[PDB]
Amino acid sequence: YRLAAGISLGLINLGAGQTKQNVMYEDLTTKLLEIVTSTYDVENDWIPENSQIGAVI
Amino acid sequence: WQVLGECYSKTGNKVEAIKCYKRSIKASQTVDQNTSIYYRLAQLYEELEDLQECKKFMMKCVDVEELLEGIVTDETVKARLWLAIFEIKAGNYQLAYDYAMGVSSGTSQEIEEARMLARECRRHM
Repeated sequence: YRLAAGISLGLINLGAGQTKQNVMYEDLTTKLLEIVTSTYDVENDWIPENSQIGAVI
Repeated sequence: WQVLGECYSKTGNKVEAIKCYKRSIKASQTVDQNTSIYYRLAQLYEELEDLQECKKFMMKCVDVEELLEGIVTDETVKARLWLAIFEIKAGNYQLAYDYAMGVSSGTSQEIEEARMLARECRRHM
């Protein structure tokens, strides 16, 4: 489902990243990067590694 | 006269429908009644493949809203949304920004269309 969600979000906002709306796009960009780059010593329940693929896609 | 154009519009006699509505515009006693005529008349030019011509009637319909101390009517809501869309293609983001905010008191789908456009023009402003 999280992979399905990630491709879903990416497709809806396809071609919305060529910005030099940017504030919310930048906020969504940094939020996704937080998901993909976060390192957790203790596994959190509601942010597992299963969402990593969806965030990348 | 308004009815005749609709019949002409529905029968693919668009060249005739332009003059029909133009006759209707003179017969109207009050300008406010022309708001509906202006929008649909502008559409008839759009299908006649000349976007420049329809801008002049498009100016008038929105300007009626200002002349009526902000009537904020439905057929100007679709006018302002289309005008802002074309202005983005024209590259004039500042001239398109005020159009989106002025139409921010319409329907549920109308306000979101202008709000997103307002963010689009404010990005390049």
